Amino acid sequence: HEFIPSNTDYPGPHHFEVTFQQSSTAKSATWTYSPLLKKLYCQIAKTCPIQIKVSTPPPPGTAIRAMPVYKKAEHVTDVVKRCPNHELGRDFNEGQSAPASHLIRVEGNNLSQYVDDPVTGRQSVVVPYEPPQVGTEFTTILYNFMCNSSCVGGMNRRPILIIITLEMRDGQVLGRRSFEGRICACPGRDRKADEDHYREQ
Amino acid sequence: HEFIPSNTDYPGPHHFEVTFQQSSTAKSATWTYSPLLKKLYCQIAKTCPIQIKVSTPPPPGTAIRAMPVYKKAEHVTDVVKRCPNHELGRDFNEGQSAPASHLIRVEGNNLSQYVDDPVTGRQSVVVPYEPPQVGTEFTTILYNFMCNSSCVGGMNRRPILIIITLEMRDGQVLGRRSFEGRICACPGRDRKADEDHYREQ
DNA sequence: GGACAAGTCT
DNA sequence: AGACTTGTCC
Ligand SMILES: [Zn+2]
Ligand SMILES: [Zn+2]
Repeated sequence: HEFIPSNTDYPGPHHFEVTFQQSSTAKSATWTYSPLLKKLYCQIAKTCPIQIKVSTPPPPGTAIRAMPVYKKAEHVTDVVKRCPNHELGRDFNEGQSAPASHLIRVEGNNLSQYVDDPVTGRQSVVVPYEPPQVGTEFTTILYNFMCNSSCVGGMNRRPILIIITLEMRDGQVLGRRSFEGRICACPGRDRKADEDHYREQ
Repeated sequence: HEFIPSNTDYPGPHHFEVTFQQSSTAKSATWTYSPLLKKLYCQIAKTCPIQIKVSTPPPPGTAIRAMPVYKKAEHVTDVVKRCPNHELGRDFNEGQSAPASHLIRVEGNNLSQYVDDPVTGRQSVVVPYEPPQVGTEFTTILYNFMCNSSCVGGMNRRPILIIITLEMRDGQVLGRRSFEGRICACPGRDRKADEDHYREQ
């Protein structure tokens, strides 16, 4: 019963926040994150490991959801899905358990469930929260983005926001992280150009 | 029974040759033809009228066939079709009587038949030959191209040639014209840029 | 990693 | 029409 998913950040009572693994500063990296602009640059299909920080262990059954939304307040009501060209292309959507209409996927997990809202048609992927591996404190989730930010008919060059929520079994929103996501072929140069464009402006 | 349609020219015993009309020299023209390079520049979907020079009246039932082929000797055997993106797009392929997979269409003609080679898969559109309208010497066919020369999944930035053949009822190739075809959003500037890149090379 | 290429915004 | 943008070649 939520048409326009709320993008506004909300650190849950468990200090909800997401960070990233020092993506290779080189222009060759398959992904990179800009904390200044708070935007994630990722190559299509290429795996993107996300660090999730949890300060208070949540009630078991609690899960994390990833949902793509549109940043353009004019397209914010439109559902984000894979490109119509990519929705069919046998390259990746032919052997994966993930539906070919979902933009975001999760690599390396079977408990991951892909859901299509019946009333809102919103695509999203959820995974039950896992305890940080022995020794470390952050948990890691591997996400895939099966569409460039420029694909024709899908997200026609219009930016998006990735909504990572921390829900419980019934669906109560506890923590909510958000960041703009740009999927391109050269995440490095695009990040650089966006930061330099950020200063002199 | 022709896998790799022959591209080279072959005037028939009816002096087979194609020409064009005004070619609004301005860069705004939806289409423009270069006789120097012998290449056609056209905007996607926009109508391109082709003048067919018929010399000796051919046998009744004779038809003309437009077929797109790849100029790259590497992709030549690959069948040219609309990009998977455009094959779905509700833009044009939703109310037209032409298959959503065919690159070349004919506008303003119900006698036009769109055929897929069952053994080769080649797309092509055939229209029965019409007598030059009263008074004039040129018969005209209105062709449409529903895929840029840069679309994704289809003819991705690799050039093509348009094969216009004059066949009879059974299919004997009487006349065969050919010219490279570029579908872009700025046919004027691309024509100029190619014609200048021609001498400085 | 630089530069060409080509669709689109303004 | 000029120029930006962004995927892709080299
Ligand atoms: Zn796509
Ligand atoms: Zn197309």
